[PDB]
Amino acid sequence: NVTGLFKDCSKVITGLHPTQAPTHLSVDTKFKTEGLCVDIPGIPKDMTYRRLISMMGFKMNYQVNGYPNMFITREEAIRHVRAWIGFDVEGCHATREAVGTNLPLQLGFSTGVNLVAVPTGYVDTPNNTDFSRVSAKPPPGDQFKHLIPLMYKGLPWNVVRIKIVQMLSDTLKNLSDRVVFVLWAHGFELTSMKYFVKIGPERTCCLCDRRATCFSTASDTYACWHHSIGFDYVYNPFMIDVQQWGFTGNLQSNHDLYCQVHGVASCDAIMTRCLAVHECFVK
Amino acid sequence: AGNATEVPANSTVLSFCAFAVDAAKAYKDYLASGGQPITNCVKMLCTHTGTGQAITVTPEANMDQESFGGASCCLYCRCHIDHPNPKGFCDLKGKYVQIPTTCANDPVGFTLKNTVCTVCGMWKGYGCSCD
Ligand SMILES: CN(Cc1ccccc1)C(N)=O
Ligand SMILES: [Mg+2]
Ligand SMILES: [Mg+2]
Ligand SMILES: [Zn+2]
Ligand SMILES: [Zn+2]
Ligand SMILES: [Zn+2]
Ligand SMILES: [Zn+2]
Repeated sequence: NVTGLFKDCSKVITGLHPTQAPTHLSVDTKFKTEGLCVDIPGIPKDMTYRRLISMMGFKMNYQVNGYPNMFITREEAIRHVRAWIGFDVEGCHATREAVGTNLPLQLGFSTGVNLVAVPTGYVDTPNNTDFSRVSAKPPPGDQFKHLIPLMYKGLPWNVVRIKIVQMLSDTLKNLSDRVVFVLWAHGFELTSMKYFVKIGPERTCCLCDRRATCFSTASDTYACWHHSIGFDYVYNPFMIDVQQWGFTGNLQSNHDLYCQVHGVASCDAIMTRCLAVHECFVK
Repeated sequence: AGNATEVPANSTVLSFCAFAVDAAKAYKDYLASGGQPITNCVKMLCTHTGTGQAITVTPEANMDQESFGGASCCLYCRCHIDHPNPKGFCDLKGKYVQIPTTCANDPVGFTLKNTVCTVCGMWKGYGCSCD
């Protein structure tokens, strides 16, 4: 059995040299024998490759002492209803030098905010992983025709994550000590969180005794929602996937059973938080 | 489309370390909480008549070591995250790493926790002989 997490999306017909392959699966077939690999003097390493690696398939089911769980129960989410922020991401597909993965394009929140990112991926090279712009195309359908101009209106991820942190801090500083992202079919939203979320042990703000909700890579410091100006990462967020609550059918059909006033990533994010409130607080 | 690089047994640990502020501490803490070491490393079939040096251009395992492909023993390569040196370049990717047989159940953790002697090129404690 294999997973799609870290799937190599390059179009290169060969695998990697045993010294450069991250795993036994990715070593080129020529080097494989007896369940192991051999070094073959005369077959050199590749010193110019750029292999796009898929961030689809994360599983946050770790249980490590002192690290809070990201995915919480419905009952814990109910206790923190003030922290709820619906979150949905519309993506674009990898193209040209790579195929097989989706990149975040439009990031929408129940605050009505939509942020457009430059199509960016994690590209393995002979020396490291390069977080960089990649070739991409919008999904082929007509219900996503609004995404076509967005391919030319994106912001670099270093700006996008500052804006996410700023938006959440402004919305939540007077509501909660945390954020609970309310999702519907969480896979792609969790893939998108790799671009702006960091986790670890519970920390305190550097300026007050509140729990830290933000992290700054530039200073290696932590902050609550009140003191996060200039911070680039959301730290120890929480989340719940409304789709996993036993619903049959798509988000809109279930949302529309209780609500007729919400009719685009922010719109899906609004409908997700809306369906969650109606399902948890009625009956 | 695309070719899988991983197996489901590594999803949890790799996801945890891929999101961590401090990936090295996250892997050590994951192991301390009873997590299984990262598997699917590039283990080499070799003569075991090598020099026994820690990081080499060809496999150099002696009779008390196993040789592995370098990138496969690097937590930062495995999680596709930043390497913590100022230049951001890896010292294991593109080389082979020799790991003591007693520690070959967790090559990623072995390289994370251990250091190579800059004088003799052997792992400190396994067995750098120069004091
Ligand atoms: C071993 N493979 C398949 C593969 C290639 C690249 C990444 C993962 C698997 C070859 N030789 O194409
Ligand atoms: Mg979704
Ligand atoms: Mg959507
Ligand atoms: Zn504070
Ligand atoms: Zn509604
Ligand atoms: Zn590395
Ligand atoms: Zn020495």
